[PDB]
Amino acid sequence: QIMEPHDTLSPAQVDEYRKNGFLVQEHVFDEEEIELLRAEAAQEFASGGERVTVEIVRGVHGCHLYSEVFGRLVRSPRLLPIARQLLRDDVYVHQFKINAKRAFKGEVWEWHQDYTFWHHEDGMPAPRALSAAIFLDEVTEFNGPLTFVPGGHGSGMIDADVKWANTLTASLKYSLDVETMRGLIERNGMVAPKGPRGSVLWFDANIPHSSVPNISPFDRGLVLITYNSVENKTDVTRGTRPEWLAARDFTPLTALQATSF
Ligand SMILES: [Cl-]
Repeated sequence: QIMEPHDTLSPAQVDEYRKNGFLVQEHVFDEEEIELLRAEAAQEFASGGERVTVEIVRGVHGCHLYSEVFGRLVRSPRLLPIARQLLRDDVYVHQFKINAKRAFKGEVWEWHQDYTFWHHEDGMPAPRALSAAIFLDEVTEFNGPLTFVPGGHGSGMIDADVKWANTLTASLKYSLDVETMRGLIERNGMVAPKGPRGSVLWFDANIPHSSVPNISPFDRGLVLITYNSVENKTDVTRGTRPEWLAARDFTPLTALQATSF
């Protein structure tokens, strides 16, 4: 039994990722694969307990530690080789979350950089990390797409006002002020990457992003896997969050092979 040989990004794709801070690959996973992930996401929403965020289940953290399916997903030959390529290291999962934005539902998600949280909360020493967002549904203009400042990762951590942090909370602990964002957006603009179901959106730990409610009759499910460089492992002595928000096992991930079961 055979896995398709590892596909990595072209130089042009790598260059685009480093310049813009994000990159979409369309149609990575097929409809049947996505349906398996959707069904498992529903199970995690139902069984997640303290790991679930509710408005009314909004999201769940840490599923790769509790779900065999999601544990295998993070080792997928469609994902792991590219994470290794972009971070130029062995990698592990720092954080796993599923963000469901149901038809005609959702709230405004304030501008933020993930790295600000991971640095201050978890002791991540540098922004040598990224997220892979798997599109469980087509992402459009109207179902609350992740919206970015292209190139906005390239001036490092932007000063935020501090208020366990959680980027799925209503009020973010570290949000970006109007003056800071104005300047960044005036220089760089805004982009909401679109794509079909089964696409993967790769984005930098330090890219500013935000989103709006879903005004479509269609759901917008995202599965977000945050890969971190093993060299860039967090300082567990500075971190206090549970394992399902910030991983403590820095064992390098290996790729899934094709077996008889
Ligand atoms: Cl976080």
